[PDB]
Amino acid sequence: ANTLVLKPRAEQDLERIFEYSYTEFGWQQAQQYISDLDQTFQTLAASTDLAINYDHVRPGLKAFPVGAHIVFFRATDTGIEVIRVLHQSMDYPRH
Amino acid sequence: ANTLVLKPRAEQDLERIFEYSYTEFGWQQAQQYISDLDQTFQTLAASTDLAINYDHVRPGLKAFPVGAHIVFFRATDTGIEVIRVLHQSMDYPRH
Amino acid sequence: VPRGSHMSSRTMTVDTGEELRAFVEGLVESGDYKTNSEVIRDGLRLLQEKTAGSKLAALRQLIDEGEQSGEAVPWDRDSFLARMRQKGPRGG
Amino acid sequence: RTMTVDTGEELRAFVEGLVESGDYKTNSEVIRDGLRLLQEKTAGSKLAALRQLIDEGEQSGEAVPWDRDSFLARMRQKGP
Repeated sequence: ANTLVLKPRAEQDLERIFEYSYTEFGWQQAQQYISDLDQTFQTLAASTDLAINYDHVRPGLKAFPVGAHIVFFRATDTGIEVIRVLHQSMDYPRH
Repeated sequence: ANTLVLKPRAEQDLERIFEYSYTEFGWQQAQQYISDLDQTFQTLAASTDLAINYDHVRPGLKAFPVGAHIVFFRATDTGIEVIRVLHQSMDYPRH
Repeated sequence: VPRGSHMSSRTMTVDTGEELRAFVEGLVESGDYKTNSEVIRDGLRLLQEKTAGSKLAALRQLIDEGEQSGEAVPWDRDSFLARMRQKGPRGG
Repeated sequence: RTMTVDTGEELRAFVEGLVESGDYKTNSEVIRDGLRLLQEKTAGSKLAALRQLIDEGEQSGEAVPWDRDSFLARMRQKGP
C-alpha cells in the first residue's frame, strides 16, 4: 500500500476547504468534496505518471487538479507527501 | 410661504435614499426618513441662518445635515433650491 | 446584548460574479484571510484609498451634475411617497 | 452564488454613499470594484505568492499519515 502523508498546513487547508463548503452547501457536499480529494490522493500515491511537474515553482514540486482545487505534493520513495491544497485561483502554471 | 424647489437629480437622490432605506428597514422606516428630510427642507426654506456656507465647494452653495445625509442647496429670492441630497460620506467639510 | 436591547450588526448580501467569488474563496481557504468579509473589507479599503485624495473634486462633480440635471421643480412629500408605493408592493 | 458580508460601519456607510449618489447601481457593484483592486494589487506576483504558500506548507512541521476517518470525526466534533 502506497504511503500518503500530509504536512500540518495541508491538513489545515483541508479543514478550511471543508468549512467553506459546509457553510455554503452543508455536510453532505463538504464530505463528498473531501472524499473526492481523498480518492485523488490515493490515485496520486499509486501512479507517478499523473503528477504534473511544477519545478518552475519549486524543484520537485508536483501538482494535480481535483474539483476547483490543486493538490501540491512531492513524490516519496513509497508514495506522496502533500504540501498544500489550494484553490485553483492561487495557481501559477508554467510560462 | 417660502419656496422649496428641487433639482431633478436631487429628487432622484431621494428615490435612491428611500429605496436603500426600504431594502434595509421596510416601509415604515423608509417613509419616515423621507418625512424627516421633508421637515428639514421646510425648516431650511424658512430660516436663512441655519444654512452652512459651502462656498469652498461652489460659490453660494449651502449645506445642512439630516440623519446620515446632507442637503446641498442654494438660497433663492423666496426660499431654497435643493441641488443634491448626498450621504455624509461624500462630504468635503471646510478646512 | 443586554435584555431589552437588540443586535445592530449590519450585513450586506452581494453578488461578486463567479470570477471574483473564486478569488475570495481561495484567499479564505489559503488562510491568508479569516473570512469572506475580511477579503471584501480589504477591497473596500483600497477603493476608499483610491478616491480619498479627490473628495473635493468628486463633490463638485456631484453638485454640478445636480445643477445640470434640469430646472428645479416643486417638492411634495405625499406625492413622492405615493409614487414610491406605485413602484410595487411595500411592506414593513 | 452570493455571499453575506459584514463590512463594519465605516465601510458600510462608504458603500451606501456611493450607491445613493448614483455612481454605482448596487452594493454589489461597489464590492466588485474593491475586489478588482485587490486582485490587481497581487496579479503581478502570483508566482511569489504561490512560492510563499508552498514554503509555509513545507515549514509547517513533519508530515503525518493521512487519516480520513479521524479528519471527518474531527469535523463533526466541531459544533456537531
